[PDB]
Amino acid sequence: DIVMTQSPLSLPVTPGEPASISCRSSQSLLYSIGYNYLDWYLQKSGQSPQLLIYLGSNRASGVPDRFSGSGSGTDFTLKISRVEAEDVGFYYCMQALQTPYTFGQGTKLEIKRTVAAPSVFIFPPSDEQLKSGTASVVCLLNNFYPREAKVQWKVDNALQSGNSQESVTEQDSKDSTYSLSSTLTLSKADYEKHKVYACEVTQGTTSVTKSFNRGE
Amino acid sequence: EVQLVESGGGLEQPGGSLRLSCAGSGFTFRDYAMTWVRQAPGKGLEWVSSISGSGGNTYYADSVKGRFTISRDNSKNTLYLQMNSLRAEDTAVYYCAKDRLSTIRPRYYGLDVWGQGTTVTVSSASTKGPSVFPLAPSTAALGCLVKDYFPEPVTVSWNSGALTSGVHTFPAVLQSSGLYSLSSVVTVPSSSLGTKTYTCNVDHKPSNTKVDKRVE
Repeated sequence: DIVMTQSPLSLPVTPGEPASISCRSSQSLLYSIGYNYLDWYLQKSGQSPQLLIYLGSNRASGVPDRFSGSGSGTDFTLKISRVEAEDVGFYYCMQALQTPYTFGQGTKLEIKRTVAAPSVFIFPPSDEQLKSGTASVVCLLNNFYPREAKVQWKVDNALQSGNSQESVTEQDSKDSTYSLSSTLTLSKADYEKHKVYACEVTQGTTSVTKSFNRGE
Repeated sequence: EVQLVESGGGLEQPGGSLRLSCAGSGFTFRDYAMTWVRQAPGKGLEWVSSISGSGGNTYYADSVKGRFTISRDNSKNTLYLQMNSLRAEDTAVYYCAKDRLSTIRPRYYGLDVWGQGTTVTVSSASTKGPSVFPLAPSTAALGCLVKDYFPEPVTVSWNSGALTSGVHTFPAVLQSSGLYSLSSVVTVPSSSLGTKTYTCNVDHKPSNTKVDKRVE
């Protein structure tokens, strides 16, 4: 199997700066003069891969000027002359010289931007859910930067541990921010044994808390 | 536009089998080799299989040889993948892609067109459709909580896809119950909360659960 290795795996770039993603193959991909069997693909979050470049340097249909490929034999470079925020996603090289076709590991393009604090929202369990026997309390962190943020649930000011799970979106293609959702899961019984439900979000040494009283 | 639409993904037991399909339109199907590429959860791309335009030749990754069988029906513009002796490692989104022109020597334009994919989960657990609960509160957030379903995936849209700006649909988390739970939120002008309805459109094909929940 031809082994493809990509450099870097993570590429933080400021919009407007160039980017360059490199691919090495373990065997030469030059089949004939002008025929290097290497392609570049982009996969944006929650989408299919799309072809950027084929045969080392041929830009596919509808791909912007900004993208170009070069190289020969065992070494190849995808270039982005001027990175835009909508370019965020994963980039893979693939050789098609031989079956099995084989991919590089992926390079995640990350956009650098200014810090943005999240708009925070807390959601109590629905009465519909409570009827089942369980309560999920949800905390939304909307449109922040950078990725690092700490979510701490507090129940009647007691710090919770081990009863929450969270997940985060990929960087937004327009504003380059992340969002995060956290769910605190309690039995209905436990939920009804307490009053104040609080989500505290920390970025650096600043902490923002949204809460509600189960009663009111 | 050339388009590829995959179908046939879902849940099956280890040892079991399933067939995937991929319908092509917008091109002369029989002229082109057709390829399957898969993506295990949170991993990169892996080539699975190809088959020439005519079906003269088939090609498989080492790990799928013999238990997977590619096919095509040129008269219905349809590619197939018979997946037998299923393993945990076959859990992935499977994509179909248009491959080389099958001229005395084939002509290669990259994997120029890709399907939207179809998710295959290999697990001894059983199918379970989600509950959908509202997330009720100059900007307001509202959402839906899609709780307790198996396997992946679920899709969420808002107002039948009309509403796109401000939507975050989060990565599902696997709870300790072995079931998934996902949230989808949108930020909306607070002013219009009385003059405009917001409906989440949840689909979980594996359970045939298709739910529209108005959030008040």
